[PDB]
Amino acid sequence: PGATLCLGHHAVPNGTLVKTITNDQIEVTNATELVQSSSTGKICNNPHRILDGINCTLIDALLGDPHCDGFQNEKWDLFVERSKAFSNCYPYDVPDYASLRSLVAS
Amino acid sequence: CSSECITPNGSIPNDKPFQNVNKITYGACPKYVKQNTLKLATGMRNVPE
Amino acid sequence: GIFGAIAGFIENGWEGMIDGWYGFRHQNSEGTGQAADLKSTQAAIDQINGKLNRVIEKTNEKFHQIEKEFSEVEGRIQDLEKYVEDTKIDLWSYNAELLVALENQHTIDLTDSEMNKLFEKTRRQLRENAEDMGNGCFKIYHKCDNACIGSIRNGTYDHDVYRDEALNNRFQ
Amino acid sequence: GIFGAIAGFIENGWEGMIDGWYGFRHQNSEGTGQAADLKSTQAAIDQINGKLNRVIEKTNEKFHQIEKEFSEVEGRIQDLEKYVEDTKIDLWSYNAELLVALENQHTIDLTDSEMNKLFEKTRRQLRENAEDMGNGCFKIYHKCDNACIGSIRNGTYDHDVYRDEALNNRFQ
Amino acid sequence: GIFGAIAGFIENGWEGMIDGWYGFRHQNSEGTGQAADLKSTQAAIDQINGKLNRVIEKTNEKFHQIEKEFSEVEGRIQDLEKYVEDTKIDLWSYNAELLVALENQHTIDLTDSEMNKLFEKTRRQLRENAEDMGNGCFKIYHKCDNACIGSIRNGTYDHDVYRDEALNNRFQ
Ligand SMILES: *[C@@H]1O[C@H](CO)[C@@H](O[C@@H]2O[C@H](CO)[C@@H](O)[C@H](O)[C@H]2NC(C)=O)[C@H](O)[C@H]1NC(C)=O
Ligand SMILES: *[C@@H]1O[C@H](CO)[C@@H](O[C@@H]2O[C@H](CO)[C@@H](O)[C@H](O)[C@H]2NC(C)=O)[C@H](O)[C@H]1NC(C)=O
Ligand SMILES: *[C@@H]1O[C@H](CO)[C@@H](O)[C@H](O)[C@H]1NC(C)=O
Ligand SMILES: *[C@@H]1O[C@H](CO)[C@@H](O)[C@H](O)[C@H]1NC(C)=O
Ligand SMILES: *[C@@H]1O[C@H](CO)[C@@H](O)[C@H](O)[C@H]1NC(C)=O
Ligand SMILES: *[C@@H]1O[C@H](CO)[C@@H](O)[C@H](O)[C@H]1NC(C)=O
Repeated sequence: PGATLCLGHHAVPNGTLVKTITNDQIEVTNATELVQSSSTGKICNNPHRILDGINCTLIDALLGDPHCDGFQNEKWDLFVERSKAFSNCYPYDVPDYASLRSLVAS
Repeated sequence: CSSECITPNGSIPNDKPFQNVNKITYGACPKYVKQNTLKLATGMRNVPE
Repeated sequence: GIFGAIAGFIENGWEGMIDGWYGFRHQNSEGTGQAADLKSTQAAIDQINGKLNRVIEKTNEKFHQIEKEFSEVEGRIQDLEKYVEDTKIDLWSYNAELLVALENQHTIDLTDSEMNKLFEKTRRQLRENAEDMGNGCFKIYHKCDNACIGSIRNGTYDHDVYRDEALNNRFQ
Repeated sequence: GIFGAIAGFIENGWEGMIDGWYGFRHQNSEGTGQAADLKSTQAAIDQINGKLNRVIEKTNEKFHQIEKEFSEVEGRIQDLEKYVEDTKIDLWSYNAELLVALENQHTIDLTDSEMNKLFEKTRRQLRENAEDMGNGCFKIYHKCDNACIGSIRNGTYDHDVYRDEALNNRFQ
Repeated sequence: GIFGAIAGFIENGWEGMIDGWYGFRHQNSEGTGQAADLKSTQAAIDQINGKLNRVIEKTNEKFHQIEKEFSEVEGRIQDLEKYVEDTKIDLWSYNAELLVALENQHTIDLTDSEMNKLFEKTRRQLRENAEDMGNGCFKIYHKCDNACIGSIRNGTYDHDVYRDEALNNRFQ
């Protein structure tokens, strides 16, 4: 006449595999993903002020290429340059274009 | 919509510490890494019968 | 695990324990039953949450940076800009890999620890009234009904009450 | 801690132990007293000093570098110089954060270990002459005066001397 | 080590054990002998190999990069290129140093663990038929010939067979 007392721990039907120091794949009861790998596909207009350049590069809105006149005096947190942008004024070049676009953008 | 972190692919959530979406980012963003997945264990060893 | 309890001297886990991470199963005159141990479950969970809070923690905020994609071949300065970004990404990739691997090793070890702590706390409670059977189970050498089992789980089991009876059964 | 001694089965520490990190308190026919254990105190300290020497270790020496403050807007090349420094500082900031957190987890665990090692060494010394009472204390089932207690702390306690007496008291 | 077995309660290792990492030595009526324990040897080794596979793992592949040696003094842009490389090398140097130190601490601790797991598995097998003598050795209180010792190493030793005999010897 006596009893038995058993010590134990839970398991689950659906464990997941994780990586350790000594083991490339070992099974735990749960884990969480630490790498964001998907996007909704859209740029959110809050909380940063997004200015869509549409047909215009920053430099063209700067100089005032006529089709870019809508951008006069605009402010932005993030200026979005689209691949379909085009120039339509006097043909020009900017020495250190990258630097001018940088400092204005900033 | 509202989101702190922007990438050319669109906005991404920032609950996680890393991201595999784009090395280019604006705002409060997870740090960009080469791995597409890193799982952090949140329970003990699963040992069924 | 580093203590040898989970996936060690305890053969396997219990899918039927759905209200705690650690617990007791007993057999006695009235049958068999189970119960979760809250305080060890909470210990494991708290540590794991501590570790999550440290990691899910606020991402840094960066704004204007360098460019990382280029439409024309330029040479020296673009070589540098690319090498700089490629060097940062590799370093961060390494960090993330090491982090996850260290944390996971430690998570598996700490949960092993808790199982082992609970066992040892139990062994101590029973004193000379029980023997360790080697598989995580205690043979208890006295009549031990549901309340008695209950007192072992509450931590109010008074071994002196059962001592003459157990010693007598153990040594014959 | 991962062993369950400090902030576990030992309720609390002793502010009155001022000459060691670990030690014994006893109660017997002549009263009560305390003493530090030197060898476990030294073990904890040595490890901790090892870890300090590794960290307080010689800083690297750098001389001429890049500039890090700028009075004029310049564009591409200054963007790079800033991004380079900002990337290094974040990486080093991360390292320092991780280091301190790992070391601290390990420091708390190793000191827990030592407490637990000392206890186990003691349990082994006493053999069948004592029972573990669950709170870090041993009930000793024979008359054990100050010298006897002293021999337990020296490691020269001869359990066979007290065995017939203890077994008799333990089992009745 | 964090468990206190290797370089702890086991005085020293055995150069004569050449067919395993852990094992048993026995003394009985027929003499003395030794044998390796395969399953604990394999546990230590497997973990260590896991850790080697993670480290000896495929190096990254880089091709065209920046230049790192320079024959003329140029100023600002070369300052940057040098600072970039010097910053990466220091970060990687740090990583490599930390890695090796963490792994080594963990390697010494895990092998300590295994020794301790094997001991505890043995203590459990023998139940009330043996006492721990404090130095890693079990005094067994019954006649225990080579096959009996063999059953202890196989894990098929039936303590109930020897129990009346051992209890009688232990308590007198
Ligand atoms: C897997 O692990 C995570 C992290 O411990 C768990 O998710 C949390 O669960 C709580 C309580 O239900 C929620 O309130 C939290 O918001 C969750 N945190 C996170 C990080 O998402 C979850 O319990 C586990 N999943 C399963 C199926 O058990
Ligand atoms: C975000 O955008 C980048 C670049 O537009 C995408 O990366 C491309 O992935 C495809 C398929 O895997 C490759 O063939 C391309 O060469 C990649 N381009 C670059 C520049 O790396 C990426 O897939 C997008 N991310 C998500 C998850 O939508
Ligand atoms: C941009 O360019 C195309 C071609 O000129 C035109 O059809 C479209 O209306 C322009 N978009 C806007 C919004 O101005
Ligand atoms: C748990 O402890 C309480 C309070 O001391 C006691 O009333 C009860 O009997 C114990 N539980 C069981 C199931 O015996
Ligand atoms: C400590 O050991 C020494 C040397 O064997 C012995 O003389 C002494 O009795 C022991 N200490 C006490 C307080 O008994
Ligand atoms: C090991 O176990 C086997 C199989 O049960 C048994 O035949 C044998 O007696 C054991 N070994 C020794 C040396 O006794």
